[PDB]
Amino acid sequence: PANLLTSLVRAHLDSGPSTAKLDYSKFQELVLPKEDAGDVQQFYDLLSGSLEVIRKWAEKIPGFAELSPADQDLLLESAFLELFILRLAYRSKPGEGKLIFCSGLVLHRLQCARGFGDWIDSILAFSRSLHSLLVDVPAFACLSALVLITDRHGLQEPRRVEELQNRIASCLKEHVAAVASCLSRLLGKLPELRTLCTQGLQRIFYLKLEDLVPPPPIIDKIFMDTLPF
Repeated sequence: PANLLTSLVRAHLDSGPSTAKLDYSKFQELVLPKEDAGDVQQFYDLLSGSLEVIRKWAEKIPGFAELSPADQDLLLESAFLELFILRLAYRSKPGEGKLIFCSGLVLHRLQCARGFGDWIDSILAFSRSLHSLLVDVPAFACLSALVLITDRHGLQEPRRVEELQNRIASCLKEHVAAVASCLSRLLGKLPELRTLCTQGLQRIFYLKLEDLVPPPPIIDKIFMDTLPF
């Protein structure tokens, strides 16, 4: 409620690194000298490292594991990119151009530019926007989940998904009160995140075109399954 809020916060905090487990051993703000294979492999590796994490996170959202297994998979697949972006934007420090990934790895914007292309700048723009509204951890823990638990084409039980969504929206609304002016400002971030998911699909397309390094099968599936055509 309640305990829902608590369960949500706990799932969120368990899915990321501790401030103590941040890894700076590879961080370099200075880069010497377009995409090569090393950049493309790291792009896919960073994407890949979120998917087991985001899957273990979702399993801990109360109600999620009692959606049908096919609806679990569809929701995870459809939201992966958005969740990767949102959690990265929240985690990172755009004032310093610092990306912090869910493994604890810290990289500088220009260590990532080659692999990600312009998308990483747009992610950084979203991150500074997200930071300006100072979303506290409980609110974020709800928002995150609402990105996952939302209508998608092909759901077997769209109403049960809608029920769990309303439960989470309800939980969020209250928390914001306990602390929809600044709520609808919050929810205003979700459409922008969609637009960022698109830029991500555009980047994967370009790299599949380029074909230096192939995408790993499960990223490829997400790409193929999320093309609505």
